[PDB]
Amino acid sequence: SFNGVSEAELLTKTLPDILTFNLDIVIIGINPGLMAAYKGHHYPGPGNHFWKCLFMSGLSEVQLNHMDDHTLPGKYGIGFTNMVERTTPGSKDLSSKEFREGGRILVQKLQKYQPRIAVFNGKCIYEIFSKEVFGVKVKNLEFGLQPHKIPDTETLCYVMPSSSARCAQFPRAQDKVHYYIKLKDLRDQLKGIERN
DNA sequence: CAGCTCTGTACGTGAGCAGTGGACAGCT
DNA sequence: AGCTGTCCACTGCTCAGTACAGAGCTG
Ligand SMILES: O=c1[nH]cc(CO)c(=O)[nH]1
Repeated sequence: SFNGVSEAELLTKTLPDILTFNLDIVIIGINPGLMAAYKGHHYPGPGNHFWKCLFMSGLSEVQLNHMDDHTLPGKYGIGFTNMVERTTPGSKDLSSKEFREGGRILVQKLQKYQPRIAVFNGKCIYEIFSKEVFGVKVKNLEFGLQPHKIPDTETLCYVMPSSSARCAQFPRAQDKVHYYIKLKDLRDQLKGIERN
């Protein structure tokens, strides 16, 4: 029990999006974990690498935590949402129909607020997104920038290893910070390309 | 064959948990 | 000196996607 709160109550709770217009980066998670539904803030996981990586990469220049997520769009130009809204312990608990439904809601949200870069916090969710939205399944899907903008916009697609610490192939935040740094570089290259 | 899809399986860190016990002050 | 309770350092866990092999297919 999370301070008295049963796991049953948490499964029903949802995590509110934090979206505005003219954002640079929208961090797209998979779906709310237990701690996320409890706190009502994005990536509150004590082990989760998201915030540490936001700092080590200098995307935030100050060590923030989940409580500051609502202050991100104004200050740092970063917004939050997920592929699937339903709260589950994580990943494998969701169905294919749920993910693709989420993708529809997601691609819809993306072409509304249209940020500069749609950041997929997880390879898995982009595999589903790419196949559904772009009708394309590539043998060797790689991290980083993707060949397709979300339809009818100029929003780019950028994929990173999931900030979850369950990922054994990237054991530490140091092992993931590289993709955040190139995300920051991508952002800067886009701001400059526009300012020209 | 060879390719394609889907399922299951295995894998490293480090934060936080309960349990354990050593240090130690306040007693009698 | 012996007793004893609290405190706390430290223990030994557990647990928060991805790559890939192979099986069941199809071409
Ligand atoms: O990739 C991720 N990691 C963690 C979460 C939530 O805790 C999420 O939604 N997506």
